[PDB]
Amino acid sequence: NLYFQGNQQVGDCCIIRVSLDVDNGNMYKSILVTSQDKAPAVIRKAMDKHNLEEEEPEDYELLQILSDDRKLKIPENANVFYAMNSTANYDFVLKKRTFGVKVKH
Amino acid sequence: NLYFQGNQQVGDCCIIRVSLDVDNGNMYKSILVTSQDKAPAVIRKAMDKHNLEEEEPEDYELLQILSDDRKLKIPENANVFYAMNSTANYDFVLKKRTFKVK
Repeated sequence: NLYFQGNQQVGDCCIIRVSLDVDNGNMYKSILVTSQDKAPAVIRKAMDKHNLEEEEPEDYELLQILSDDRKLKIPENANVFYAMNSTANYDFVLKKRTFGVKVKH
Repeated sequence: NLYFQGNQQVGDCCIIRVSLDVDNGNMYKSILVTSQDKAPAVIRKAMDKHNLEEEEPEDYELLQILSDDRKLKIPENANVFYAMNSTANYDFVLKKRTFKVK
């Protein structure tokens, strides 16, 4: 079996696939998303599976892969189970943000 | 001596310091900027010194560090010697660029 983690005793949930660009490609790990889960709880689970223990969830974002050219950003503190496109591919990318500095463009 | 590279035979230049976030910190390397160098040529020199040979200059950008909370983005194909703030610190950061997100 695959091992998963969740902070819910009972109810609806889904298994998604979370990608990370590593070793000149993309490694996908399966992640449990409970109906109550917001983006940071899902990011921590994905980081644990991708062995990013010394890193922080605040430095990453979750984007649902709609197609090869389209991505859907999951807001920083949105409920994943409802913000995601439930009829589209349950494939996501864990992306490091490019961030308290004023940048003159 | 420090070693540098440049595609100019004669004329004015400046030595800038280019930072890369690596090994829980920021390593700075000194980079030669000739009066004729545009951002891609400077980025390639910074990448060589920071050992990013397997990476591409199109994936990075230069930002001049004006202060701890102020930065000046050098446009992708701007002449660095002229786009930079000439009176500010010649300290820069080599940063991975941010890229159809709905």
